[PDB]
Amino acid sequence: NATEIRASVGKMIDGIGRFYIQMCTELKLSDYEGRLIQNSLTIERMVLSAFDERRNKYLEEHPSAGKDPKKTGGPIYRRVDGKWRRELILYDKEEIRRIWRQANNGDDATAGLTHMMIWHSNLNDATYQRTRALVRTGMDPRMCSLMQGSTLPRRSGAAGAAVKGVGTMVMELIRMIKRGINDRNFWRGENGRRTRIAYERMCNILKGKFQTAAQRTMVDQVRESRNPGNAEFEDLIFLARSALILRGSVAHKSCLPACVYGSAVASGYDFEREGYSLVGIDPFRLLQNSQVYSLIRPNENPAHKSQLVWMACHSAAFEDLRVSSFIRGTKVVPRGKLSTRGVQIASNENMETMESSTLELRSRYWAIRTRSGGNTNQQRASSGQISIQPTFSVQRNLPFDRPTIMAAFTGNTEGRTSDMRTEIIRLMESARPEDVSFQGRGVFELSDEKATSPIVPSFDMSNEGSYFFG
Amino acid sequence: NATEIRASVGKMIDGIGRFYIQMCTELKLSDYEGRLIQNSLTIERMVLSAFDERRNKYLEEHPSAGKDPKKTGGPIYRRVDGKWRRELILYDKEEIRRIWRQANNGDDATAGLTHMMIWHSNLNDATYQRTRALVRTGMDPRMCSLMQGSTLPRRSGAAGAAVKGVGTMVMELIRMIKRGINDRNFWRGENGRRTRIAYERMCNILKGKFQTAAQRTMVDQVRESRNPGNAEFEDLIFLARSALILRGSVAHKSCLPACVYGSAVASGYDFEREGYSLVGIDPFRLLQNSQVYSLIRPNENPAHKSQLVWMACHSAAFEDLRVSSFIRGTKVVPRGKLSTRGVQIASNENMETMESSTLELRSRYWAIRTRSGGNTNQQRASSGQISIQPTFSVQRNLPFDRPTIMAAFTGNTEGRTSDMRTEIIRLMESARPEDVSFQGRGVFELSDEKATSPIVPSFDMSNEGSYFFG
Amino acid sequence: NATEIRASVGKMIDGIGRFYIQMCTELKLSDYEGRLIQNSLTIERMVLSAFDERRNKYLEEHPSAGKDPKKTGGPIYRRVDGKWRRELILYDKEEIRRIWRQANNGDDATAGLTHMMIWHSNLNDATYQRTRALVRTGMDPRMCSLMQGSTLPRRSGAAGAAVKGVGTMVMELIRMIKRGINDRNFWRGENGRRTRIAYERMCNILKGKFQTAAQRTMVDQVRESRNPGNAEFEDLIFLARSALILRGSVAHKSCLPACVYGSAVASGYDFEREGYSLVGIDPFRLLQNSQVYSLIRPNENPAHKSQLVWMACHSAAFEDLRVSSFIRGTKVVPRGKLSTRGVQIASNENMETMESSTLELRSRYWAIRTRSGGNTNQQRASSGQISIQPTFSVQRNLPFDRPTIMAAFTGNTEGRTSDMRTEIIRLMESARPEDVSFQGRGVFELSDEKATSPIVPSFDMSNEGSYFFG
RNA sequence: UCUCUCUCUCUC
RNA sequence: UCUCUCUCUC
Repeated sequence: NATEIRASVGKMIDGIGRFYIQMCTELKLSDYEGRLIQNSLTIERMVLSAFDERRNKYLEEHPSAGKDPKKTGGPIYRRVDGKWRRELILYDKEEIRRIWRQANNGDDATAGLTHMMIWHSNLNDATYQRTRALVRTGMDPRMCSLMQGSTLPRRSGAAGAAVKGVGTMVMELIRMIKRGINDRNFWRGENGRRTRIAYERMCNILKGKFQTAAQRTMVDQVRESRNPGNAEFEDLIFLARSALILRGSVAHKSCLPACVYGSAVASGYDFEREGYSLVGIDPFRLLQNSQVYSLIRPNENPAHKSQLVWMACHSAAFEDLRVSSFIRGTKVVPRGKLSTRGVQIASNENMETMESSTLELRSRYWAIRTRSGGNTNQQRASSGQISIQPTFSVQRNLPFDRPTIMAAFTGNTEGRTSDMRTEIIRLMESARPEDVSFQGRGVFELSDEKATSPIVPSFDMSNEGSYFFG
Repeated sequence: NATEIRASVGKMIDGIGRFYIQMCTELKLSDYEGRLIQNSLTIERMVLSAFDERRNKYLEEHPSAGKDPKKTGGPIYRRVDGKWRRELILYDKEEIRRIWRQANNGDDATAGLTHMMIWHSNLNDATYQRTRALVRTGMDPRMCSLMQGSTLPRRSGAAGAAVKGVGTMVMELIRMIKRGINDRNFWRGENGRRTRIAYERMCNILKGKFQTAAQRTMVDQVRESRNPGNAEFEDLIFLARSALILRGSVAHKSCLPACVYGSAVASGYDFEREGYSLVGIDPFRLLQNSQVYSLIRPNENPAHKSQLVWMACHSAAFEDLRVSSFIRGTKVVPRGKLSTRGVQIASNENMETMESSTLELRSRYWAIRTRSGGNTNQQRASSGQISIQPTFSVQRNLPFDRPTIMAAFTGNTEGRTSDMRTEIIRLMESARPEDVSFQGRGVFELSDEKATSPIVPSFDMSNEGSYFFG
Repeated sequence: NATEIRASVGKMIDGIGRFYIQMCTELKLSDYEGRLIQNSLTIERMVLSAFDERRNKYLEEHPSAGKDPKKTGGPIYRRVDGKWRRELILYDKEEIRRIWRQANNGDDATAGLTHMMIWHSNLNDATYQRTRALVRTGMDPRMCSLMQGSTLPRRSGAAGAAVKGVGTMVMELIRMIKRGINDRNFWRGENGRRTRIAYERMCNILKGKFQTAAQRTMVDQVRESRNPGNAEFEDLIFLARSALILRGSVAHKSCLPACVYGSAVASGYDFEREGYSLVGIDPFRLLQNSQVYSLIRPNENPAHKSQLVWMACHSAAFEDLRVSSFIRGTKVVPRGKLSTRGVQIASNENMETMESSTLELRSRYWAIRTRSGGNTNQQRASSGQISIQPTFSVQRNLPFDRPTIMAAFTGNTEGRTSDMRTEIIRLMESARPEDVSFQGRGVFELSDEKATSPIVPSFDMSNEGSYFFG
């Protein structure tokens, strides 16, 4: 059933919106100041710093960074008669802990935490990607496309684990491998056992993320190494560059600004009654009647800022620019010529130059965002019946495909990673930049609610550039 | 997290400083005597000898060099009413081993030991470059800029592996290749196993140090030779010659003399609380308020000696003279016209001519020392995405940059080294000596603590000479 | 490390000394008979006839030369109450081989074979220059200074190949290419395959011994010729004419008379304990208290013979007469006015004519025979830093000397040998006969052991002639 | 080398 | 070939 999930997510976002309402009440902010992204951003880093129970425990025993008992940051932006001023107001964690506890009807609301931290990961991926760490581990900077959910720490649950990219897991596992290579950390002690456990948890997350059997089997065999040394490093680099084309089925969770939920809840649009969804039309129509104000530099233009905000909201920074333009209806400028900077404001920037203005989030069309892969993999390896089920009692042979059943069970088990790298190479050669994917699905219009009739897009606009970076 | 590494480095430097305080207590030296470079050098080389297990174990089975059961060296210099005296005082290994034992709260302090070996590597690289071994191996002494950490023994760990450079690894590999050519050391004995293990580990370190893909793949094809003969000899020479321009980001650890650390520790500046960094402003901020004395010959210029010792402390002997002078604030004299000699003093030179004086270490500016390479390599090979991820479920093509996809995989595996020499010489031809590097970075002022605003240098002083040697 | 090398050196020279002692044992010779250079010469020639496995294997299948089953030569001289007698005593190979086996504790002592062959090469080069070979090859007899180690056979190892001079290598290359011109030996048979491996190895030695890179390139381009004809003949000729001034650092190994080692070992001076070297003070310190007797014709000058024996022992046949006179302390007579003959005695000369007399070997000073070249080549082509190592991350250009790095790679590969001949000619024009050498090295006094202080010689005796030949 | 291998972010 | 052309080095 899907009604229960819809009711749960509706209750969750209703609690989130009511917490936004109460923060607006408590902060004594104006109507316009309650529609600013910066305030929600700072408040949500406060949120994560209050539920980072692991870091709370680590910092209680580590009283450093000067005045840091329980309070961090808090750069609240306020308006005086047109001009803007930032105040470093410090809030302790504990009162906000109870205000959450009262905001979710006595519950902890950790799922909402996962969605906000994922949405921060989405905005981080949209704004800046780290080739710095990517080459710190030595991996080439060609794979910036697989840094989805990179900023997400381990503390998130399964829902958070679903949206993290393959490359994020590759980076996280290489960090552990390099740490275990630097020092003899895999001893029979509890630390070794726990890092072992986290390792297989991250690995079965990985093998769940993939779709084709060959990469799942080679991930299975990578596990067989009890002592991760140097060979596994290139083994999993080969895994990553294979996932470049044999991409993993990674979800795209549609989270929206802290305010958008608050404005919707304040108007009385209860999500429990009519139901809510995270993949369907819902986050699209809530943005159809949402007003958002933002802060812009004297050199920054708002036109690219609105598009970057739409990137951050819908996590489409790693998608084709042409498709995003089609749903937008306007051309989406790649990051090469974006005359803008990061959304977050540096702590040293002056305030006389800063100017606030609206953001455009209206889109002409809407589309479903499933956690599936391109149809090209199914074209390379088709599907269908593998055996037959006897129905009538008639003397006959029972057909069964031996060369497929034996290959599924791998009667002669693979010896190392290179033998499967051979099929990786032949699949890559079979792959083409022409194979059309997502057959049977299309882009839909706003006026339709039940997914009745789509329109098939068709682009012949040469080589405008389907690459957000470079 | 960076707090844990900061605490660890602060702890081990505090241990080193309080060991130096213990040495100053036990040696019964005056206040000026503990501000001498020479006595710190003597005690520090003594520590190197005491903690070097391999040479020791080679020595108790080899009772040679006359008086050598367990005591070596020890030329302690003492000021006698203005004059100086040198005494050859001999110390046991176990006593000072245990003095370290409580000098670090029961730990081995391997990281501190690596710090001392690295600081020795910097002093040797600043004073004398080993053209002699280069010509011995037939290797051109034009490339002394590849001799980072040549005096380092192989006992240094991963932290020590970070600092030892590409050309030094070429030299040590050439040594082992010459040894294996002289005699058949490649048999199936345990010696052959340890040789191949060391050889593959050192090749892994090499492939870690390089940046461009072509050199990495050529090195990966280097160790395919199970029986290294003569071809890999010129292969490695050409590796060094190509790494001349495509340099590897090895390391430039800013190690400081034990006297400076001891003076800071004695004053009560505990490093654990406020933190320590070896790469940022921190190793710099101790030096503008540091007093250092040293002995000088009646012909040596103290002004040159201060510049040379600041070079050795900051390991800037292979850095360009223009920027080194800009950061220092005064012109730096190249090795050609230095009216000074090595900071180490000969054991046979007379006692009368030595004169002590203060060493100038204060510098006008500061800069961060990143372990990276010039931007010119990224100019030759640009940056950007290679793959895309489907965010919306739309029936569309998945753009893949196929010709670079083969390039990463090398579908047609390289036949030999020569095909790689071809395009690497092509890249060398594409290189220009006017390529500005390190974009987006600059030199900051001492009043800056958080790296808020740098100033970009601009050198138009003709051809003063960006070559410390020659 | 050098301790193991000195220990091994002491080991095999101690074995050789004990072998000579036991020769004195079962030869039933007197004390004076054990101090005769020619007895050592004859015994050691019988030894080489015993240890020439290739020559033996060529010999048993060819039973010629009358009484030659296993016994060759053996002209032993004995004193009969003042007079002299010569007897042709024949010994087998196997018992001598077994005595060597028992003399080096069951080892083959191939290093001793190499050293004895090197001593023979120095003796023959000092005595007679085979200008007949030069005229047969057509190479002019003014190049006899490049005849170092001509008598050496191919069977010598890497140490034996080290002393072999450039001219001798050119000679066997001319011989082999002439043989390849006479008949079609370059066919696909195994003989041609061993031919090409030998030719390539000799070319590797050729590129090894020189110092300047342009000749490396020229000799490498000589080697690529799959069919060496008359052009490569001329190429090697020009290589010799270039190597006259661009001398290769071949070797100057100082091997000495077996009688001297036997006398030293018999006295109880163990070389393994105190260490021994073939380049340092050791060969100098043993000869100051060594007595050697030799046979002299009724016309031969004993004063000339002592000097010739000392020069042959120290391998100064191609050195400077003036420097030899300085190191010896007395004037060295050139070959033009030597009133002596070859050390070895002809088999037909009568026994009544020659008389025994002492040989003077003591020298006033001692020096070091380094395996390097004159400083003039480094004056023509200097040394220094060519590339810059970025230490501090600063927005700057990273200089690299393009006109030198490109010249190192030779981006436009050399067309033929003539283009390199052109730069050889211009370097010859830049060459001068007044280029001083030993800038920092000098001749030392005997009383010093640890290489403390030199005296720089100054020769102003006009034009006595620094030419041992002519 | 998590005190910055490039597109810049106080955010660990 | 560790006792060392090269700018010093126990």
